Amino acid sequence: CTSSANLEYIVNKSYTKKIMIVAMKLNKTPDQQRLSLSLIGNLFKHSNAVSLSLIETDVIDHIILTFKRAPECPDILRHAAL
Amino acid sequence: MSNTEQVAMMHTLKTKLSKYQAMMDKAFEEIAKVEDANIIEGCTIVRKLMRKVWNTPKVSADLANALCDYLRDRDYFDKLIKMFISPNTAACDQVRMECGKVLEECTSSANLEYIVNKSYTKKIMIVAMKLNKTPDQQRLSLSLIGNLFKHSNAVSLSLIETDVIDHIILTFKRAPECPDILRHAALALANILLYTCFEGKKKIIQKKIPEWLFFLASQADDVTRYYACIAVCTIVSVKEFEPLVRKSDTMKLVEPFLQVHDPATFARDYHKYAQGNTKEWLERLLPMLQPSRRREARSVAAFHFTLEATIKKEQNKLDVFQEIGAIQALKEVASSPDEVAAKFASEALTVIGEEVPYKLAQQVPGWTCADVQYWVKKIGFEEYVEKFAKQMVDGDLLLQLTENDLKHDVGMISGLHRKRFLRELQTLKVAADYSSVDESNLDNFLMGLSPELSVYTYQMLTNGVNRSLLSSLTDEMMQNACGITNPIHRLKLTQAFETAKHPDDVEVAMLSKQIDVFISYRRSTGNQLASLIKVLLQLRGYRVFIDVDKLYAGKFDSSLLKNIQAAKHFILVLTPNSLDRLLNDDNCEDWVHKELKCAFEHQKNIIPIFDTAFEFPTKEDQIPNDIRMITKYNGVKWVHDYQDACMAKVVRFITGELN
Amino acid sequence: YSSVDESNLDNFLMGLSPELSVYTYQMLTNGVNRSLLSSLTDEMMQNACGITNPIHRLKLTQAFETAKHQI
Repeated sequence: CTSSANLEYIVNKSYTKKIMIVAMKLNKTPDQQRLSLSLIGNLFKHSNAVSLSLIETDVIDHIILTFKRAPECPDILRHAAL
Repeated sequence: MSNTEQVAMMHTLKTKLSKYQAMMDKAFEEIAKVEDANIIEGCTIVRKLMRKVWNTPKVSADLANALCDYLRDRDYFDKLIKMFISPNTAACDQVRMECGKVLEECTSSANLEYIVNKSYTKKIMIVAMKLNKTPDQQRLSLSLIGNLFKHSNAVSLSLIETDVIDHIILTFKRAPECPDILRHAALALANILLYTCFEGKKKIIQKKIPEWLFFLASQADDVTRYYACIAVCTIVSVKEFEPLVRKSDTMKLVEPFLQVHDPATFARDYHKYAQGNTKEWLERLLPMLQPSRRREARSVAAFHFTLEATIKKEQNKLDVFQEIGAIQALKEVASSPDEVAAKFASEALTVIGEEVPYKLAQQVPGWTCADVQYWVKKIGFEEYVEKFAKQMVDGDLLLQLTENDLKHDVGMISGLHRKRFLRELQTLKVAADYSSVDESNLDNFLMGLSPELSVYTYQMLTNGVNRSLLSSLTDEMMQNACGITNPIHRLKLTQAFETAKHPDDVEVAMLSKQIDVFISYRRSTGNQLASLIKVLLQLRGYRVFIDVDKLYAGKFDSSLLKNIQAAKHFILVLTPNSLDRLLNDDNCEDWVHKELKCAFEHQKNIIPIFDTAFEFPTKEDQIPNDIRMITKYNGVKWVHDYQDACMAKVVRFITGELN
Repeated sequence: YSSVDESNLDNFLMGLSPELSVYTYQMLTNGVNRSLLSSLTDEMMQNACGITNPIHRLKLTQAFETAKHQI
């Protein structure tokens, strides 16, 4: 459901960082990790200010650790590279 | 205007630009000291300068624009923004005020675009919401807020997320003592509605802004009313929201508000606020002239374009209406039965110095064959016009035209052409005024069921039907004599006389399902409070009727008393002086007396609402004997500070608990 | 039809069965709305709404068959 308008809705309602942190909590399995990197990457399809604001979460380190943990899943590497 | 004047303007512009750049620098040197009084004084000078610039007879807009550019180029604009949003400004709120006032003057389209490009928008918005401690702060706040709302749909929608609409509502609810607050509120609402998408409009409606626009349009201030009329007509321009505005009653204020003004006189009144009206904001108003829109919206748009034509004559930029093509739409409206809009559109074209096409009267039965010819022409049936002329068709005969008459006497062989033609004729039939002939207000009655039914008006009227007879009609009479072949329409009329045997009994039965509460008040004193009460009750879901829309000289609406009879509940807003015109009114000449007498005659859950300053008249024996008893009733003391509790008490009197 | 359909009659008809969308504009332009449908006779439907197909009339009939239920 991460349409441009749905990502805009997330931003408009300021759910962005809540969703981000909860995506960072989705880490327990490769499925969680893939979904996490997906939602993370999807939030990164909003405008410059939003991406910059999300850099302040240091999720980049979480991303690195996530793909570094489970590179044996191509879908993790996809959602990371995405 | 001459090329000598173009030169003189350019010269004056360059000259005064040079001057005001230097003076602005001096004021910016005071700001750049970063000391309270110096920032205040510098900003005061810039404010005075910008207003004087806007008051400069001809070059005003260009000079303002050039100075807005200079302010960006000098980073003066950027510095003001930064100094305005600074938290340290709490050292002296008057610094924030003067910075903000200057920013308000300097909110040109390019300056607002700069704000958006630098992403200052929400910072400024929040700091405007913090400007709340005085009516001055509140006015400035509403100003900056409204100015931000003069920018593209996404920005307005983004700002809706701040819930500033509730802050706006609370601000004018707190301080209705200030007309300028109501102006900047109505401005903000007009701007945001004009500069937002469907989704944002829906959100604004969810803040029940149609009700608040009733309140705003019921203010005594013509500038507030103008903006409120624009704002509601912007809403009314969308089909889905017409019922919501109908429930607000606000449309009913619109045409009367226009009728009591001349656009050029209002332009001269409005000028200080007209300064900085914009092309794109006109381009967004242009759709409100369209034949798809309400008569109200077209009338507001036409009046507004007359006002703009006036102001653009003064600024010598009438070319804008050619650039946006509005001249064509004005000609279309001038050649329309939207008589009010047509007049204003003709006047607009007059101020543009354009031709005024042939006028059309809403009283279409009165039409000459020349009128018919012109109409037929305009609706594109030009090839038949000669035959219409030969057939000598008039305002009467047009209204009778069956397909056969077209087929044979007009020789219109194409059934499709006939269909097309008849669609226009039906439209016209609906649109037409039949007060020319309708002694019985049958048309009004039918309109109350649905205006759609007005198609049948002329037929029935000419067949000798009147409002009193309607209960007695059979399906056959309806079908045949009234030509109502549509059984659904026949069913509708059946549903009228299913309820009762007499049109007044039927209408009072209907009206009961449209009126919970009737509000009586004294027009010269109670207007604002009565409207606030109406709006607050409408926000609480109650269907409220009120006498706001001015009746003419004499000729009182007895249907006002039918509205009271249909109501469950009756409010009397007891202002200072509220009962004074009832004194010695034994003949019940006062309409407040007629209203209150009717309320007593029907025991409508009767609610005296005492305004905060109110006292009863000195001499109770001089209040007429029939209504004097009201001096013994319980009522709600209104308190402006405790509006919510007072309204809770009003609800108790409505639920019959305290009366 | 949302351009003109205040009542979401279009939506209703689609939900009832998609093909019935075909009738929307006729009945809408005759001044029918989502509330009134309960009140129509087979005759009114067949004539005014031009739904000559009795099967279609039966379908919408099923909607109206089913659109019910100190001392």
